[PDB]
This record gives sequence, C-alpha cells and structure tokens, in this order.
Amino acid sequence: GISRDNWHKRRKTGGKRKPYHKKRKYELGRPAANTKIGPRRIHTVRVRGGNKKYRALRLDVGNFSWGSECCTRKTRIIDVVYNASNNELVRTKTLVKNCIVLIDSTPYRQWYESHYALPLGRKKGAKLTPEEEEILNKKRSKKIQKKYDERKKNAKISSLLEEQFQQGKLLACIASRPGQCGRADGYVLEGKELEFYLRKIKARKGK
Amino acid sequence: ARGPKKHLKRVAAPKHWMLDKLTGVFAPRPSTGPHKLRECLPLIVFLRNRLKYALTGDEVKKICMQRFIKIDGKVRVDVTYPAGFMDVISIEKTGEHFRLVYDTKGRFAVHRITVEEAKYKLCKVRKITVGVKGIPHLVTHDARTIRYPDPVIKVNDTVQIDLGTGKIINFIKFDTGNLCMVIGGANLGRVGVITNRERHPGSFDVVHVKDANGNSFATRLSNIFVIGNGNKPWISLPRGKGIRLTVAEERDKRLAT
Amino acid sequence: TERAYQKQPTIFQNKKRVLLGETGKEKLPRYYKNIGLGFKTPKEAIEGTYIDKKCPFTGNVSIRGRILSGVVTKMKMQRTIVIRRDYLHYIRKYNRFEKRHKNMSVHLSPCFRDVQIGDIVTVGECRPLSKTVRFNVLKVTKAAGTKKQFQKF
RNA sequence: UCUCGCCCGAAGCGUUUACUUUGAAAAAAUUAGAGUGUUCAAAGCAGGCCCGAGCCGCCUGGAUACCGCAGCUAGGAAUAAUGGAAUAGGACCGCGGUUCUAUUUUGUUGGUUUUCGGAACUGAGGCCAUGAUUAAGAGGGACGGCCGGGGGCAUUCGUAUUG
RNA sequence: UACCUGGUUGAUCCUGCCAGUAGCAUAUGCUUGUCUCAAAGAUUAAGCCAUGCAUGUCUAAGUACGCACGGCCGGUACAGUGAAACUGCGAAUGGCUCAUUAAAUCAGUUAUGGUUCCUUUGGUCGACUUGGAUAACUGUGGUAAUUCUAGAGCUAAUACAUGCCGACGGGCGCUGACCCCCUUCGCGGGGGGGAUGCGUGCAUUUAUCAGAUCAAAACCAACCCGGGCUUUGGUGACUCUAGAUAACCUCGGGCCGAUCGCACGCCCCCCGUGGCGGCGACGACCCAUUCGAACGUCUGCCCUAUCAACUUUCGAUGGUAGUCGCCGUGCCUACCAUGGUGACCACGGGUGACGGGGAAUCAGGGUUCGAUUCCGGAGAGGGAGCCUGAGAAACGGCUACCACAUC
RNA sequence: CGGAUCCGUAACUUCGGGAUAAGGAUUGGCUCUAAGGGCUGGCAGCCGACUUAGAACUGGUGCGGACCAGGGGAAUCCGA
RNA sequence: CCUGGGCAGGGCGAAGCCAGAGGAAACUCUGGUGGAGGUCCGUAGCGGUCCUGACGUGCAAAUCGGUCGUCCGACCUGGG
Ligand SMILES: [Mg+2]
Ligand SMILES: [Mg+2]
Ligand SMILES: [Mg+2]
Ligand SMILES: [Mg+2]
Ligand SMILES: [Mg+2]
Ligand SMILES: [Mg+2]
Ligand SMILES: [Mg+2]
Ligand SMILES: [Mg+2]
Ligand SMILES: [Mg+2]
Ligand SMILES: [Mg+2]
Ligand SMILES: [Mg+2]
Ligand SMILES: [Mg+2]
Ligand SMILES: [Mg+2]
Ligand SMILES: [Mg+2]
Ligand SMILES: [Mg+2]
Ligand SMILES: [Mg+2]
Ligand SMILES: [Mg+2]
Ligand SMILES: [Mg+2]
Ligand SMILES: [Mg+2]
Ligand SMILES: [Mg+2]
Ligand SMILES: [Mg+2]
Ligand SMILES: [Mg+2]
Ligand SMILES: [Mg+2]
Ligand SMILES: [Mg+2]
Repeated sequence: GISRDNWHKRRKTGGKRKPYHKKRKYELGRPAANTKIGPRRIHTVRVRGGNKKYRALRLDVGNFSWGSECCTRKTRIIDVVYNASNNELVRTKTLVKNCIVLIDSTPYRQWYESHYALPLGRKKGAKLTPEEEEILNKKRSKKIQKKYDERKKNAKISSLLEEQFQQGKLLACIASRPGQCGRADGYVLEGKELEFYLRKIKARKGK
Repeated sequence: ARGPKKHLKRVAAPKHWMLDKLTGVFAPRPSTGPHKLRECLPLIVFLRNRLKYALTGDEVKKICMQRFIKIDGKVRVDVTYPAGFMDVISIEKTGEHFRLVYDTKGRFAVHRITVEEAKYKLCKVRKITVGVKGIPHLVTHDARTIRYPDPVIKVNDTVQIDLGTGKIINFIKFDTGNLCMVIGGANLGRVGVITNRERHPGSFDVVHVKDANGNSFATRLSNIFVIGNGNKPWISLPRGKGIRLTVAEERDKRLAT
Repeated sequence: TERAYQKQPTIFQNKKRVLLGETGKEKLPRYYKNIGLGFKTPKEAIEGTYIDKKCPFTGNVSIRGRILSGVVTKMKMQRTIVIRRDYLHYIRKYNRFEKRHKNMSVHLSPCFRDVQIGDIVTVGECRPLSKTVRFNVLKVTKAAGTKKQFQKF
C-alpha cells in the first residue's frame, strides 16, 4: 500500500493538489528490509515485466575488491561502523549501498604471500607459522621475478594498511545495493578516503 | 488504458489504406512486425481492398492459411500481417511479383516485377552496433539483425538483401548525388536526387532534394530511403519517375486522357 | 575542501606512485567531460577543486532536449538558482500582446563564479534533478553592466 | 582560415529577442473544394470504355486548402528595446620570457633535451582620423530683474457692537 | 442575403430599454400520404435492479485405457471421430457514463543516453529417455441451497521436478621439476623452451587497466635483418557499445530441448543392433524492431478580491548520502541550509467543468455550447488493500468496512 | 480537571484582554545518539556543566503512580 | 506624624533596543532582547466566604478543621 507517487504533493507555490487517482499499480512501494549481519538469507520479489529481485534479509558473505593491487577475494562481514546517512543504522547494523564493513583480513594474506613473498603480520616473532614460507626454495629465475615484484615495485602498502593488517580488520566501502541484488559487493578504502573515514570514526569515538 | 490496444477504428485508421465509412466500424489492425502501424499495409487490405481477389475477408483468411500468399520468400499465416515499404509479394502460381512502392499521392502503388529482380530486395540500415565477442551487428528497418555485415556501412545507408539466403550485397551510402525516395511526411513518395544536407545539433538534420524538370523539396533524415546511384534507380519505379507535377497539370492530363 | 561525507565521482585515486617517496601533485586525477553542442567547457572545471554530482561538466547529467535563456533573480537556494523568462503572448481577439513570465529554478554549477544578479544565462534540458529543477545552467553570456567600475571599499 | 581536397566545399556561426517570407509539422473524421448522372439532391467513394456470351479484359480516382497560438530550419534588416570604447582592464598585426603535454622521425625499447601544436601567466613599443551623435517649440537643475489677497510666526492700526 | 419596425410627447429630435424578426436544440399542442437517411433515459437520480444474455478456445503438430461412435482385424502400445478433464493463451479487450478533476486532464512540440514490455519479425541458441504428485473416472457422502467440497483407488504430460553424453581440449593468466646458449675457476648476470595444479563461455553484481588526428632530431645501455616495422565502431555529448584483469553468480537457484507431427528415402558394415534426417508448432538467457505504457521540457484553460498574502512540526524549497521503485526524482528516511510562489492575480472558493478535433450563429471581428459515435483521461454504489498475470490496485476478480439488498 | 511538554483556541471588546478559554496526545524504567564550553602552542592537544531533542528495548496501559493541585461552558441583574 | 523590620517560587510579556524582509515614501511584517504592573496561580503574613461543620456549663465571656479573598502593595507590623 506504499505509494511513491507524486500526485499527493503541493505545487511550485504550495497549493494542495486535489486527489483523483487510487494509488495505482505502476507506482509500487515495498517495505525496507534491514540487512543484518547474521547467516545468509535471501527472499525473492516479483518485479513488473516478470523480473526477479533478490531481497537480502541478512548476510554473512561479501565480495570486496582491493583497490591498488586489483585483487578480490571472499570476505566474512564482521561489523557495521559509520553509515554516514543515518546513525541509527549503525546500531541496527544494516547493510546499505554506501556503508563501511570490517573485512576479516585473512583471505588477502594468502594472496599477499603467494605474489608478494616475505610477508607481514607476524608481530615480529620470526619463529612461528610453518606455512611453507621457506619450503619451495624459489629455484629458477622466477625468484628474480619475485625480487622485481618485491623490491623494485617495493610493495608499499603504507602504515595505515599496515596497522589494519596487524589489527586484523580492514575498513571497506560497499559499492552495491544489498536490498536490490542481494549482494554486499564493495571495495577497500584506500589512501585519502581511508584516512578521512578513519578520522571520522576516531572523532565519533572521541565525542 | 490498461495494457496494449487491441482494436482499430475505421475513422482512426490512416488515410492511405483507402478504407470506407459505410462498409464497417472496425478497421483491420495490423499485427506486430517490422513496420509501425502508420507506415505499413496489411495483407487483407492488399488482397480484399486493393487487388480485388476476394470480396469478403473470410476468403482472404482462408487462403492465407491455405498457404498461397508468401512475403519475402516464406509463407505468412496471418491475414493482418504488416507489409510496409519495399516488400516483395509473390503468390506461387502466375507472374505476380508486387513491390510496395509509394504512389505520388501517398498510396501504395502496385508494381509487378520480373523474377530476376523479384529475387532481390533493397533495405535501409536503421543502425549499426557491436555485440558478443566483438562482432558487428546491423539493424534494418525491415527488422533484420544481421551479423558480420561490412566495415564501411554508415548508419544511413541502403543495402541490397537477398531473399533466398539473407546475404547482403551492394551497399550505397548517403552522399550528395544519390537518388532517394521520401517515405514519410507531407512529401511521401517524392523521388529526387539528394542535393544538400544540413546538420543540426538537435539530433535531427534536414535534407533538400531536387529532381527532374526543375523542382526541389525538403525532408528529414527519418523519411529518406536511398533508391539509386546518380539518376540510376536500382528498382524500376512505376508510372514514370514518381513525380508530383501540379494539380492543374493532373487536370490537364485528365482532359488529355 | 569538502563539507560532506564523501565526494569521489568516478576517477580512482591511488596510483601508488611511491617508488622512492614523493608527494607530487594530486589535481591530475580529475574527471573532464565534454558536453558537445558546440559550447566551450570553462577552465574552472579544468583547474577547479569542486566535486559536484549534478554538474554538467563533472557529473553524469546529460544535456538534451531544449535550450532556453533567462535572467537570474535569486541566489539564496543552495547550488541552484531561480531564473525569470519574460515573454509575450499573442491574443487572437484583441490582436495584441501581453507580458507573461514563469519563474523556473535551475541548477547553478559552482564552476560558474561571478554569477551576479541580472545576467543573461543559457539553460539546457536534462533529466529531473529534483522536484522543481529540470534545467541546468550551461553558459553565462552577459556581464549585466560594467564590471570595470569600483566604489569605495 | 587554407587547418581537411587563381575559385569552391568545409569549419570558425551568429549581439539576441520582437516582426515578416519559405520549408518541414500533425490524425483521421468535420469545414471550403477536384471528379462522379446515388433517378436530381442530402450522401456515397465510387466508377468508365471495348466485347452479338468468346478482350481466359483494359483505364482512372479515392486530391488539394485551413490546421490558429506554442516549438524547429533557411532568407529579409525598415519598424521598437538591448551592450560594445569613458577612471580604457578596449581593436588588429608584429615581439621578450616562465611552467606543461598528446604523438612522429633518430632500426626497436628504456632515461635526458629542443623545434613543433596549444592552453595558462607576464614586460615594452609602434599602430586606430585612437574611442563620448549636438542638446527636442521634451524634461530636471543653476543664475537674476521681478511678481503674486500663495503659506507660517511675531507685531501694528481701524471704526462699529456689547457692558 | 454588411438590413430593421411599434411604444415616453399637444407635436418634434436624442440617449435609452421593452416588444416584435430569423436560425439553432430540448420539451409540448394540432395534424399526417410516399420514400432515402436518421439522433434517441445526457440534463433531475454516477439512484435501485427482478428476469435472459454479453468470453470462450483443438490443430497431421501438448496430455486420450470415458463406460460414447466404430475401422476389419490380426496382434509386436498407439487406425480415426473423440464427450469430460490436465495444460497454454485471453477475459488488463470491446461496450457504457462523465461523478471527481481548473497547469490537474487534454492539445501542439520535443526524449528516455533516466526504464519495462505479451505477441510478431531476425540473430544467438557449442541418456536407446529419470522421479514422485494429480484431475477427468469408479464406488461412498454431508447439509437448505451456491460455479460447495472432503475422504478411498487409479493413471497421464510442454502441469511440477531431477538430471546425463558429445568435444578436440584449441588458446590465455599464475606457479612449475627440468633443459639450451653467452661470459666468469666457481659465485653471479642476460636471452629462449618446458607436464602436472587452479581457472575457463553469454548474463547477473563488483573493482581496476588500455582505448584517434600532429612531424623533425641529438646523447647513454640492451637486440633483428640487409641503413632500415604494426591498428574495434557510434552519437553534437557518455559513467555508450566492445576487450583484458581477481572472485560471487545468491536453495524463493538466469540460459546451455529428458517435447510433438508429416513425407519416408540413402550409405558403410558381420548383423543395423550405426549414421546421412528435409520441413513445421512451443517459449528458452539476451540483443534490437513492433503494440504500447510511464514519468519528463516549453506554451495554451471559465468565473470570483465580499479569496492579498500562501506553503513549511504531518516536506515547504534545495544540498549531502541512503531506502523503495522498472529506472531520474523530497517518492520516503537521517543531517544541514531557509528557502519556494505572488498585483504579469499565485494561494482560497464555485462551475448547472471531462479536455480537444468540432457544432450553432451568414461582412469582418466576435458570442455561446462540445455528456454524446474519433483521440486521451477517470470510475464501475462510496472508498481502502491484494493474489495471479508481461500488462490491474481489475470489479461480467478477490478480501474487510458503510449504505442497500436475495434465500 | 489539576503538574509539565507538543498542538489548537470562540462569542465579545476600551484591541490591552477574554485565556492555564474550550478540546486532544505523551509522561515509568534501562541502554544509546546529536547539540549547547573553558584552558595551552604558530589547526593540534587536556578538563568538567546539567539542560534540550531524537531512537531502540521492556514492564499485566503502568507511569504528576505518594505528596504538591484551576471542573468547565452559555447567560441575566448590580457594582467599572 | 516620627523612627525601624518584612513579603518563597512560577504565568502574562509594556515602553525602549537589535537583526532580517518588503516599500519610492509613509511606514509595515517577522524573530529575538527587555522586565513594566494599585497584574495573575500561590507560601509566610493580614482578614474571615461557606460547611450556617466541631465546640457551644467549650481550649476560648468568639476558639478550632477543611474550603477560603489578597499577597509589591490604597500591603503587614514593633517602639515613641
Ligand atoms: Mg562515548
Ligand atoms: Mg476501453
Ligand atoms: Mg427580444
Ligand atoms: Mg520529515
Ligand atoms: Mg461535473
Ligand atoms: Mg457564422
Ligand atoms: Mg465569426
Ligand atoms: Mg496521461
Ligand atoms: Mg478502472
Ligand atoms: Mg447504479
Ligand atoms: Mg470490464
Ligand atoms: Mg457563541
Ligand atoms: Mg472566560
Ligand atoms: Mg438588559
Ligand atoms: Mg467592587
Ligand atoms: Mg495585584
Ligand atoms: Mg482570570
Ligand atoms: Mg482564585
Ligand atoms: Mg474561621
Ligand atoms: Mg455553625
Ligand atoms: Mg456537647
Ligand atoms: Mg489561600
Ligand atoms: Mg486557594
Ligand atoms: Mg492573586
């Protein structure tokens, strides 16, 4: 019964428009589904033209793209911080189009080891994690190729992303609509946007 | 109204179908096809009303499903199948190969053609695009979507199409000096050489054309069909070159009889 | 700077230029749209700083349809101004005209600085931006008097 | 302008409305109006010639005119308004310098530099017939010999009336 | 037919109105022979309806063991007609009426590059046949009846579902044991090959990279030849289309034929136990066209000032993000700014107001109607919500309220 | 009825009033969110104030929970 | 008459002043500030409307309990 219509509105001046329609079919309104952080649960919605819409009532998985290095892996959604449109949905933990998700930083560590060897995030222990870190021994000139990847390109992921990898959480921005396509797809906050949202979260925790 | 329309009135019918006011209430609504309702001509109008092959429409409905009348090579089962400009109509028993060219007054002038030209067909390119795996597609106003056409086809060109295989050949471009035929507006059926195009940034460009014995007119790009190459039409057009002389010259021709 | 929550239309920021450590310039990743139509893009959209979603030279707002002209009346509405279009209406009975005008609101792009009240502005049709805004400011033509003059303080 | 093939296409193209002349512009019916002996006519979109039935037939119409007002295009420059150059921050041509980049030849790639193409800024000089239509039997203002029971304030005089 | 006449006065002239004059379309009175057309419960009551109808549908081509008719008819399912059902399509059309509605609806003109789209038209379509369920049908019933239905048995498929083979693996990305050449005593540097393992195609949802107008050299290091070489299209405009890069592709799961009919021939082989199958019906992921729908731009509408300020806590105007929606949107939400309209008549009322193309009225100019056969809108007593469906807030669909109203 | 907050308030008039007019909604507990400042260095950092508004959850509709505390309206006569 | 003492808190929001908007002018509209008054609800104080309540050989030869009018003043009150 929700009408997104525009015939119940005032004019340029503010004169009340007289009603004569009966809230027709081509001006539907469906209720909002606040996408929680629980398990995966998606219902269906019939759309005019026979189309199908995927309403995500609650989600656990996500697909988030790393910015600079162009990598994208699976992600468990952890926590909802700083909606920046309505602060009630931060406490409600509702996934919207422009929101911030804490990526569990585990599925990027395997790619960073596999392409950007001598990795980080080992809290300067240098004795743990028998990973196969030093087993394949890097026989041929692809060792030299990884040396070009590691020291000539120099792999600078400067200290903001260093501290986020040490904490194990990665601040990311959603880029898709969770209530429309049923997907919490997004990208990783990088650089100036990263420090801007970090400053906003720090000031919100401060005041 | 709710959904699409379903009937058509004789009064709301277009003028170029030569329909009556006393014969019936409803007009034959053409089915969906390659041509819009204002620029098409149904088979029941082509048979019952124009050529006078059957008096009633039920006989036309019987013969079009008794598989006599075919359009562009294949048989159409619909009595109200749309057939617009430049469509080859042949029925299988005698020499009857009709071309749906436009009369000078705007009607559908009949034109019986020899089989060696009835095998072929011209058609105007509507647009050109690229599709899956980087292949070129061409959309025709005859609702022909063909792949791998050619690289040197402008959007407003005219390409000869084969009816037996669906193969394109003999593209002619929109150039100053090509014989065109106007297919819409107030000057439809006008045959003339393209003289001067004038472009405009408002997504619609105008074209002044000239024809023989010193006459010139103007039209728009949505109503231009290139038919020839320098006073050499690829399709023979009936009743002279298809020229509107003057109403007074028409009266003088009727007095000369 | 910015006084909102996020301003980044299309251009990806981080090239990760740091191979030995340098700051450099950051005004190079800027989106630059040509509107066509034979109308010159101003240099404020070239060496500017603003980020606008509804800008005809920065945002995805396409210019189509009609092109009209008016005179600017007010500035008090945020990032969009109200213009006035005086015209005459022919009347068949009395066989002469009368003045009519319809005030329209139009999205003033922030690249068009020095947009003082009284200047003849060119507007173009676009998609519906808001409830009463449909046009978009395209080119400011007239200086609306002598800008050469200067008063005390 | 000769940037793309001694002239032209082409692009810079319009200071912009008001007004006119074209041209597209729309959907029919209706209105004026073409043809037609529906027995004339209101209508209708029909019908007409040859053939003793035997030409397994031919020919033609079903147009045009209006469609204001609003919108689009191409010509017209009289009529009515609008800014150009007044504290010159103007107009052309020719000069000095700073920063930057798209792509081509040095056989190719990688690093450096210039001419070139242009945007951005800046200094001097030459050049214009260098730039302001004169002041309406329009108006505002100024000067000065007046003029008026014009207005305000203060003063002065005159009988008469009453006591 | 560019038209008047009588009436104030004892009489005359003038302003002035009244009354005659003539169409038009409603009613009514009197009268009426032929014939061609011909509007016709609009005005008050968009008030109430008894009764009868107005939406059904089968091809050689979806499913036929009906107990119905019967081909010659023997048997290795099915000759054919085939009532009734299951399935798909349409019932969102047509007809009726003008009650609401005064920049609202409509009319002229422009675009969706800001969306969807039944059907048709073309492209794309790269396990010798599986599983339950059920109607019609047979017997058994209930009530006062309805287009009411239960429980027992049965069977079907293009209703539902599940799911296999082909097809060589082409080519590419990342790791990749090992191998060749040149130099150095080895260490070391450069160039060139090479199986396993993860991926792979179109769409969905992300993020990134490369993507056209412009020609002449000079220094330093590596390598090919005999001083010398390399590329999608369109718009006036793209965040358009098209490529490459890493992953999801969502159990309410995009596609990649477990379908039917006609004509019946051909080839190899040890047998056909294998192929060669020509044409037609179904939508099937997507792309365009077509029937449209939808919100958009400008301009245009009757009277009233005894309607001069209106709108804004229950968005009024704009911005920032988000939600919903088919998408562009104060359509909705949180924050921020205080806006927006009006004497060029907004706002507030009435219309015996659906808007036009049109109709009547004979100089020109105008005036008054247009419910009415065409187009577009609105509603099916008032008014709200919704399944199905591509398309409805549908009413010869449903659900609940009010006023009626049948057994 | 009574306090407080948010709406909305007539006849009449000396235009001041009438008015706390009339008539409605909320009021508890517990978590939060936003806003309202000072002091140092040439925008960054340390320290406290009880106020307002909004949201969720919950208790047997219970919330001025005791106490504190205007029933109201239409009129007539007289005295301002 | 002289000389001293005292009157808790809230409501209404006058003059004056500031800012914004309109108008050619006269001036008008809106949002604040301000705290005026023989002003309102109300305590102490001062009087005593009603229950014609209690008492009524009483606490009292005039008192008590509620309900009361007014409480910045034409206010209450000590001493000379
Ligand atoms: Mg805190
Ligand atoms: Mg209908
Ligand atoms: Mg009369
Ligand atoms: Mg709100
Ligand atoms: Mg009405
Ligand atoms: Mg007339
Ligand atoms: Mg007239
Ligand atoms: Mg509409
Ligand atoms: Mg309806
Ligand atoms: Mg009724
Ligand atoms: Mg119906
Ligand atoms: Mg009263
Ligand atoms: Mg009172
Ligand atoms: Mg009295
Ligand atoms: Mg008294
Ligand atoms: Mg008092
Ligand atoms: Mg009182
Ligand atoms: Mg009192
Ligand atoms: Mg007492
Ligand atoms: Mg007593
Ligand atoms: Mg006693
Ligand atoms: Mg008291
Ligand atoms: Mg009291
Ligand atoms: Mg008092």
